Amino acid sequence: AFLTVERMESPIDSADDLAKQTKIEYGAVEDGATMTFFKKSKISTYDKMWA
Amino acid sequence: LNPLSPDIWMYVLLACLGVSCVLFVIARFSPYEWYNPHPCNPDSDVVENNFTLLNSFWFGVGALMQQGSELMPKALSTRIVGGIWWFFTLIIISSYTANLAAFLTVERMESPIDSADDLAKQTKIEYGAVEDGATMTFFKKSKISTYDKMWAFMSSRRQSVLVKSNEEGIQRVLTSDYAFLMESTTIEFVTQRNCNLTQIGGLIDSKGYGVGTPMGSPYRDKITIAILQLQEEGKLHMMKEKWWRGNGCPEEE
Amino acid sequence: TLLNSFWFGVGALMQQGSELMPKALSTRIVGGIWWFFTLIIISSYTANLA
Amino acid sequence: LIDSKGYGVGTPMGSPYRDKITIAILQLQEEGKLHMMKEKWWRGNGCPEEESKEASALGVQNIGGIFIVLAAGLVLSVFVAVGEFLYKSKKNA
Amino acid sequence: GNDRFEGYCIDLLRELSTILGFTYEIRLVEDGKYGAQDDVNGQWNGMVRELIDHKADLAVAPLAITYVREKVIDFSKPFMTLGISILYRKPNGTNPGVFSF
Ligand SMILES: CCCCCCCC/C=C/CCCCCCCC(=O)O[C@@H](COC(=O)CCCCCCCCCCCCCCC)COP(=O)([O-])OCC[N+](C)(C)C
Ligand SMILES: CCCCCCCC/C=C\CCCCCCCC(=O)O[C@@H](COC(=O)CCCCCCCCCCCCCCC)COP(=O)([O-])OCC[N+](C)(C)C
Ligand SMILES: CCCCCCCC/C=C\CCCCCCCC(=O)O[C@@H](COC(=O)CCCCCCCCCCCCCCC)COP(=O)([O-])OCC[N+](C)(C)C
Ligand SMILES: *[C@@H]1O[C@H](CO)[C@@H](O[C@@H]2O[C@H](CO)[C@@H](O[C@@H]3O[C@H](CO)[C@@H](O)[C@H](O[C@@H]4O[C@H](CO)[C@@H](O)[C@H](O)[C@@H]4O)[C@@H]3O)[C@H](O)[C@H]2NC(C)=O)[C@H](O)[C@H]1NC(C)=O
Ligand SMILES: *[C@@H]1O[C@H](CO)[C@@H](O)[C@H](O)[C@H]1NC(C)=O
Repeated sequence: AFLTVERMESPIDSADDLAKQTKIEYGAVEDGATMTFFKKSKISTYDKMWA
Repeated sequence: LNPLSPDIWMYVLLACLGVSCVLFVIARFSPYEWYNPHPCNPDSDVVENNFTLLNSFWFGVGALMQQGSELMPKALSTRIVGGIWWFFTLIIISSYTANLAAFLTVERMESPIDSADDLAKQTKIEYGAVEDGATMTFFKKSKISTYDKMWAFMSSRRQSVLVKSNEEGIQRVLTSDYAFLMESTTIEFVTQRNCNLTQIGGLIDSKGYGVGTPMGSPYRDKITIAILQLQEEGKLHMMKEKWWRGNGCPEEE
Repeated sequence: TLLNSFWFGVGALMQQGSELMPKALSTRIVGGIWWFFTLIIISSYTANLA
Repeated sequence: LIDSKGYGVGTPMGSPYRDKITIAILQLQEEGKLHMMKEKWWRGNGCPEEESKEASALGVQNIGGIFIVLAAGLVLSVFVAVGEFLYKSKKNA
Repeated sequence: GNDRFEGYCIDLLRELSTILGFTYEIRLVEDGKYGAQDDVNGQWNGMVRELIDHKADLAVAPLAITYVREKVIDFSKPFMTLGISILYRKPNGTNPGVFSF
């Protein structure tokens, strides 16, 4: 039972899988080039990351 | 053979030959491992020991396979060896049954290769290229250690793995174990329209498409300003998701 | 005997053993590979049923 | 990748030597000068990713304590093997 | 003197000094800033200000080709294409120790 609950577990793979789980915290450089991108984006995934 | 790593399968067999020899040395050098064959005449000079070199090897294999044997060591100097080898052979087998009951309930389908480096070695899986296109031109002029060895196959296997078109190249993957090399954008179009294909590996080269202008044109600069405007407001990524997608794929098990 | 040799095959397959215990190296290899055979059958029967 | 931008050799506004560097960079990309430099600076230490890669088989990192308690049993038995041989020779006296 | 510096951009410029004829005069920017349009005056600060005022001549640096920098200075072709990616810890194992059985 140990060796099958460790095997079944899979981590995140993309921003789409990380757009949902608000447990794992997001992050950015304060007002750099990365924070500027999510503030102006209109894509459904990347606007929720700015929320 | 999978649920235990190949490092362990050597370390068990080395311990199987190891503990068998140590039990042979102790039992011959112990004073309380000495019997008599037939005790009708209880005298000396018939006193012998049962632990031979073949029998000590047989106790190691016979206890490892949960079947036991008939030696049954007598003194405390040998029962500690027979006591710790029996605890050793449970934890091996009850971790072999437990790990094999983890494979058969959760199946992670791995890929044989993940990069061109893993595919530079195995010449069983065949390479491939467009005949004298932009991909075949790259491997012919490259000097990198991985990518020159990939050209050593295709130079020796011309008209065998060198297809002349993309439509016959995707079909050749669809028939045999073919590992066709081509541009990354078309792979992102084929994989989204075919759920029996994938893009393994990252990028090999790094080039780019471009809006062509005549030599020394003034409207080269205005398109240069225009393209960078549409990349920041995300016009191109809404178009790249519009054409290269179009069918959300599956696969479930 | 012929009945005892059949009894060593069934008796080792069922993890209960028997009382023959072969002596020479010509027969302990047969008794050594059949014991490794009867683990991989049973530990794949328990694993697949789990 | 989320976005797709690029670094660039900056020139003043309307410079003639923008075009010569434009020809120069594309020459070094085809003969692989930049990829030999990108592997020179961003690498420099081959990591351990091939040592585990989730290790989907039990190894010494997962089961190897059973070999230590196996070796501890054999060392204890030899110390009994010396100690029990001396107990018999004392009885002979 | 002009030998303080070493890295990727130094190795790029030496090959640019080889096939294209010059002798480089590496000189650090006073601000220590890439470049951005300051809102209250419109005055650029960093490397992009020296490229407009012709105090410097080249800007071999991590200078991202973007829209607002294109209308004031002019870039070459991208010698390195990048993007935004997620930095994250590797999955922590299970920490079995050695007596995990
Ligand atoms: C007499 C003969 C002795 C020979 C010994 C010479 C060696 C030959 C052995 C031979 C053993 C049989 C073959 C197995 C070898 C396989 C390789 C292997 O297992 O390496 C393993 C070592 O584990 C060992 O095998 C060495 C352990 C030595 C302990 C010696 C007894 C002292 C205990 C005191 C008794 C006190 C008594 C008080 C209580 C009563 C590697 O494991 P690791 O790297 O060390 O673990 C780190 C975990 N990590 C990797 C995740 C970080
Ligand atoms: C329940 C389990 C624990 C308990 C049992 C422990 C048993 C012993 C412990 C370890 C031995 C088992 C592994 C061998 C060493 C590793 C070599 C290897 O990797 O496989 C090799 C195969 O060759 C073999 O596997 C043949 C050996 C099988 C055991 C034979 C009985 C020996 C027991 C004593 C009897 C002697 C009688 C003496 C009479 C006095 C390599 O080939 P391959 O890799 O398979 O190729 C396929 C590639 N693939 C796998 C990637 C697809
Ligand atoms: C008739 C009988 C009546 C009495 C019964 C009770 C008698 C009890 C007598 C002795 C039992 C031991 C108790 C002492 C306390 C242990 C602490 C210690 O120092 O061990 C050390 C070594 O030991 C090991 O290697 C780990 C296993 C613990 C020892 C128990 C083995 C059982 C063998 C059964 C044998 C049968 C006993 C036969 C007795 C003749 C600590 O190990 P370590 O250094 O931390 O490991 C390093 C790992 N590393 C390199 C990865 C870091
Ligand atoms: C799971 O993955 C498998 C990967 O191999 C996949 O592919 C099939 O594999 C078998 C053998 O490995 C192929 O069988 C023969 O392969 C030879 C190549 O030497 C082919 O010439 C031939 O395929 C035929 O090709 C014809 C075109 O000339 C075509 O019209 C025929 O219909 C036929 O496909 C042999 O059949 C086999 O081709 C591979 N492909 C397919 C589609 O079966 C498995 O299919 C895949 N299984 C599942 C369930 O997903
Ligand atoms: C993939 O290939 C299999 C044959 O191997 C075929 O049955 C199936 O229809 C194909 N397509 C998908 C989407 O699975």
